[PDB]
Amino acid sequence: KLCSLDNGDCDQFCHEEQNSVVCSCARGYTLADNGKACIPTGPYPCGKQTLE
Amino acid sequence: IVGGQECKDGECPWQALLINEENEGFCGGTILSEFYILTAAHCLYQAKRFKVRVGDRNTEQEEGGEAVHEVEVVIKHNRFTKETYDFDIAVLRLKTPITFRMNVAPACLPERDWAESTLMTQKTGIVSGFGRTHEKGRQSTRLKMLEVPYVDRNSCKLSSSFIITQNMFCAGYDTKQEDACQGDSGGPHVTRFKDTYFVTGIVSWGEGCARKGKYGIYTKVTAFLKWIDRSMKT
Ligand SMILES: O=C1c2c(c(C(F)(F)F)nn2-c2cccc(-c3n[nH]c(=O)[nH]3)c2)CCN1c1ccc(-c2ccccc2CN2CC[C@@H](O)C2)cc1
Repeated sequence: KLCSLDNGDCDQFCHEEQNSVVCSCARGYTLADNGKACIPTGPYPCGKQTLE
Repeated sequence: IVGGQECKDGECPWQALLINEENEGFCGGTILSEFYILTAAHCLYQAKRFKVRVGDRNTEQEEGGEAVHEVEVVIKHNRFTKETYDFDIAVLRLKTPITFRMNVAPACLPERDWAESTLMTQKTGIVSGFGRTHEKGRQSTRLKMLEVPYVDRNSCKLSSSFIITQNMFCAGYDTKQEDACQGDSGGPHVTRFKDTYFVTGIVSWGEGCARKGKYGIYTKVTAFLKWIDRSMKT
């Protein structure tokens, strides 16, 4: 199932390489140590509402 | 936008408004980065000289959060034509960088394969703008948004009196009379995934507004990601 199973548990982009899940992020985000979450590099990262 | 709800504080920070010499908005755009705005090519015929306003939700007054930017470069797709409305896309480079703040932030550009497999297969996206709130009427002074279902490509083509190209997609309702309208053109269609909003469409055209059996037609952003990337460097 990989990418087709809940987006491979990725926060954002999911790719399948060698029958395994590889996660990645939009510009302005860095891939977390767990290889799944995407962490903003500054305030106002793309795609986030400004509600607080 | 016909129907829908107001964009409340911070809800639609990637909305841009193209304004003419009279300082009135005539089309939308989507903020892509501090220097770049995404919009529709057909909007470029709507004003000789125009600027871009960001951070506005109410055109009636200044709040202090609004900012106006001059356009340095207009990059219109060379294949756009009003004969087909195909390739309805343009990128604007601004003379000065946008300051991000409450109500001003970029939307994310997705990757092509993932966007098509994961974003465009979701139930709904969100369209927003200052366009007319009834098919006959003036532009809205308030920024509005509307959740719109993605529409099956087959049902899309059968509903349209005009050719839907591979650069276009449909969203909206069959019976419920809410949809985008004139003036929303060029603005954002975004799709939420895990609380992050990716730009998936550009409001392009429609047969009337919120008509039963008709839908909003959007330029498919995934069809132009390489063209967008090239424009954001040139
Ligand atoms: O785009 C509009 C339009 C109009 C009005 C208003 F009704 F306000 F006038 N609003 N509006 C608009 C704008 C933005 C969003 C929505 C919207 N979103 N969702 C929803 O429901 N509506 C509605 C008027 C008609 N039009 C239009 C423009 C272009 C083509 C088109 C399509 C293919 C090839 C070629 C052409 C162009 N050619 C030239 C002659 C024509 O015959 C064919 C068809 C219709």
